[PDB]
Amino acid sequence: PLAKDLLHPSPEEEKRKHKKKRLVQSPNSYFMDVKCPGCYKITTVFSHAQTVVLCVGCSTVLCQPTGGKARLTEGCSFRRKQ
Amino acid sequence: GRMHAPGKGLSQSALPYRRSVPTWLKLTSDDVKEQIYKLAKKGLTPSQIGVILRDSHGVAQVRFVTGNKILRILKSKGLAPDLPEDLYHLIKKAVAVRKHLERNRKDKDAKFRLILIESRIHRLARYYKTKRVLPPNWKYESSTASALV
Amino acid sequence: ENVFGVCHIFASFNDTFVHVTDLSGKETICRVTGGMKVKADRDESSPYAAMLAAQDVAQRCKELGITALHIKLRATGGNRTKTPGPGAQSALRALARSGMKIGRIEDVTPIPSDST
Amino acid sequence: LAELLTQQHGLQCRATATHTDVLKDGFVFRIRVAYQREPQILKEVQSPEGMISLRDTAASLRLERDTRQLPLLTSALHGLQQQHPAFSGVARLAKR
Amino acid sequence: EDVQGKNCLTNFHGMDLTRDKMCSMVKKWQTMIEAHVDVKTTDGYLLRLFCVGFTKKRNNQIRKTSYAQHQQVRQIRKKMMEIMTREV
Amino acid sequence: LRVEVDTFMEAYDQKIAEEEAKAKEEEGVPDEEGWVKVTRRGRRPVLPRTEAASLR
Amino acid sequence: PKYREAYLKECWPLVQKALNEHHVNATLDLIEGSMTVCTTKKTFDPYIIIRARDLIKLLARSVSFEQAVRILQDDVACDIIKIGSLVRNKERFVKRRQRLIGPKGSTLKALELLTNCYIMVQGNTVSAIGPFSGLKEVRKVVLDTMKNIHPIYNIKSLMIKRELAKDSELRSQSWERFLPQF
RNA sequence: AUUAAGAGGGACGGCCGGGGGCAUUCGUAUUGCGCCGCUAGAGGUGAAAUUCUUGGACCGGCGCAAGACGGACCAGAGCGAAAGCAUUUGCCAAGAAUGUUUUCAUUAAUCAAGAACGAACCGACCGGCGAUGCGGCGGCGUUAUUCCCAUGACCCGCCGGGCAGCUUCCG
Ligand SMILES: [Mg+2]
Ligand SMILES: [Mg+2]
Ligand SMILES: [Mg+2]
Ligand SMILES: [Mg+2]
Ligand SMILES: [Mg+2]
Ligand SMILES: [Mg+2]
Ligand SMILES: [Zn+2]
Repeated sequence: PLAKDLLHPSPEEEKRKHKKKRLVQSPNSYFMDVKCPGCYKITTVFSHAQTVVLCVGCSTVLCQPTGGKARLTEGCSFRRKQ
Repeated sequence: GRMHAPGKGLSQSALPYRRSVPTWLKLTSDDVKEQIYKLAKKGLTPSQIGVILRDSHGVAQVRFVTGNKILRILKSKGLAPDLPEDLYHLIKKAVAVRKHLERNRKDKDAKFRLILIESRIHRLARYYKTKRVLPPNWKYESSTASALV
Repeated sequence: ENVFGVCHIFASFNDTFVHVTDLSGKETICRVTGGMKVKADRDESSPYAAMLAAQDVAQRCKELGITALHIKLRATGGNRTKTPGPGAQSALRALARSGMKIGRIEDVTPIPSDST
Repeated sequence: LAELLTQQHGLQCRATATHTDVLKDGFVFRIRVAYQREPQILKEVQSPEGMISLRDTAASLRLERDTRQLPLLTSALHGLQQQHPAFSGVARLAKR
Repeated sequence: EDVQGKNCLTNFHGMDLTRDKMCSMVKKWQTMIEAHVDVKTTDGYLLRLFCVGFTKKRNNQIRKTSYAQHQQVRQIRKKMMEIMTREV
Repeated sequence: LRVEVDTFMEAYDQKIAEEEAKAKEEEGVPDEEGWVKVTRRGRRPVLPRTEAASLR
Repeated sequence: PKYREAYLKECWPLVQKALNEHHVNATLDLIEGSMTVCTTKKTFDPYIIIRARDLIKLLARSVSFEQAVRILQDDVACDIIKIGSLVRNKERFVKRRQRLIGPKGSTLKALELLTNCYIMVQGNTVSAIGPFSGLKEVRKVVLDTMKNIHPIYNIKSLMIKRELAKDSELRSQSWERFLPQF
């Protein structure tokens, strides 16, 4: 087999492995800022959301829960956080 | 290593190394607690309360922000559930299967599935008795189970 | 133009039937089997017996003005064989020898879908 | 449609932006070509707040009547005359 | 239906597809979906129609099997019933 | 009539083509302040901004 | 089938030559994976297309070209027997199919000599070509093996039927006693 | 007491399957019956013989009824603890895997006894390569398109858990 150093894996190796099989566990989900159309208030939404997200100001449906990542509505703008 | 399934699943949550709250989080420890109280007053399970906070308010972990677990916070305010959540959900499943099984005499599979659910109920009941959550006289009866939940 | 008919040729290993009806197949014109021509049970399905059966029917259609035939070749079907009998070829050939015009040929052997 | 009709069957056809008039056997017919999703397109109303909705419109209602509702009744009443031959006389006398 | 003095006047009674053509379409590495509907015409005629379809392999496809899942088959079947119903 | 129909159709199509060509350049490509615009032209299906879909 | 596409491609020039003698056209459609036979106006024999239909069916069943075109002669007929539906169990079907061919193909060859018919076992079908009396015997014996009666009984039965044939006497008299009994 | 196990239990999300139960429905074949047309035979064999026929057998047409069965599509594919599971639609309950920065916090494994169900070379021996079935992630391009219903088909890379092959390594 190809030689791999367990102490210093390359960045592309550890990004490819399963989240539980890395040296240290690290989730692949994240939080994002979404700006709905109609009113430009900013809402924080989890990427793998399981519930419909409604704007606090205008009560517009932002995202729909799916099997994996939540699907956003058309016309929205999203920013990865951190 | 599922108890009643030969396959071994690996799908689960993996917590990050960091235990510190994010800088963007504009909610305080006190503010989150009243959101928990309002969701509980609506009639939501603590597992479901954590889901709502994660999805909309950006609360990745309630324990990291407030310093206490969700169930411990609810007990302090007095919003303590009558029965443990996992036990209550398991008893709820048994009643629904039993109710269906009365109208379908020939359903052998539902009979077999009923045994497995009752086996988990008995095992969990003994463990909770050891932890003194339940009084040492609580028993699970098929007729009583409907009144229990 | 041509006056058309429908010719049913059942070709079993035991016997050969040639049967001619109208276009709808409900009115019978002429029907001769292999047993009518040969006075022996061995040769009822023989090709020679079928040739005599075809010749008798073919001349009968002539006096009625029938000039062309449609052909339905059929075997015993069912659980048994789906191969046309020996009488199928000679009776088919003899029909063309008499001058009968040949239209379309089609196999109407009953083919089961679910085995018994 | 008018160009092909006069070439293949030698019929007098006049092309208009909304219809085609065809003369056959002494009768004059007016042919209208319709598109299925056109009433849906007429119902598109983008709102100022930023949402595109579907609302009924007088123009949208009119096109649905001439191309969908009107042919149905004409076909429905035509079949009724077959069972009752006296329907035609009563209706025409009623209009008169 | 009626006879008018040496002129048998007929009407449509039914329709069917030939055996050889029917056998030829049914191939081995594809899925076949079938449906049937009972629809009454405007003039009172009641009909039963049968429809059959086969999945198509794409030009650039490399996978040898072109198979449709169960829900896609039912969705295909549901559209087939609605179209035949509406067109009669 | 044919010339005007052709001319209106001749004028119409580049505007559709110009919008498509402009959209394909703008797909992805986050701008300043890091906003990314959700479009139908990506590979992930997205919820349409329609009243009917919102009620569903 | 797909595995038959390769063989048919090189032997297609030959079969079109064979059919052109009787003025019947054939086409090997590669995309659809089908073989099609159709008559023409030059053809004068109506029955040859029925024989032409049989030829393409045998080739689809992996029958060799030399044996396949042999049925074009009037004296030879053909019969394809489907045996897959007989047994639900696949393991039983494989075992009884192997019993039919026998050790080294002896039982298959012994049946082939007695019947004077060419028999080939491929997949869930057995293809037989030869005289009409022969094809009747093959269907009786081959179907019988799937019914869990050993082939050696019918093969030995055919041999005893053969020896009585040479005997001119007692032809009218029944052979029930002479036939072997369990 | 702390953490939240590539230990386990539960909830949540969209899917998936000849898994099970209740109704519902269609399809040929075969058999029997009713009527019409025609007239000496039909069936079976190696050859015959039992049988059916002028009160019409067999064959050709139309319709009705009954009992089974569910081809081709159908694959070393899928599902179920095993035995086992194949037309359509509606209903009831259950489940695997995947996704999860959700929840509880050791609640676990193997097992005589006991209980439910039950046709008719060798060893947890690290790995690799191709396909294949389901779920998810990312992508240059084609192909359709969404009133409702619906958001896919194909190609490429990657992650898991399965059904199996070809190979190696260790005891
Ligand atoms: Mg899970
Ligand atoms: Mg864990
Ligand atoms: Mg679930
Ligand atoms: Mg389902
Ligand atoms: Mg299902
Ligand atoms: Mg996939
Ligand atoms: Zn808003």
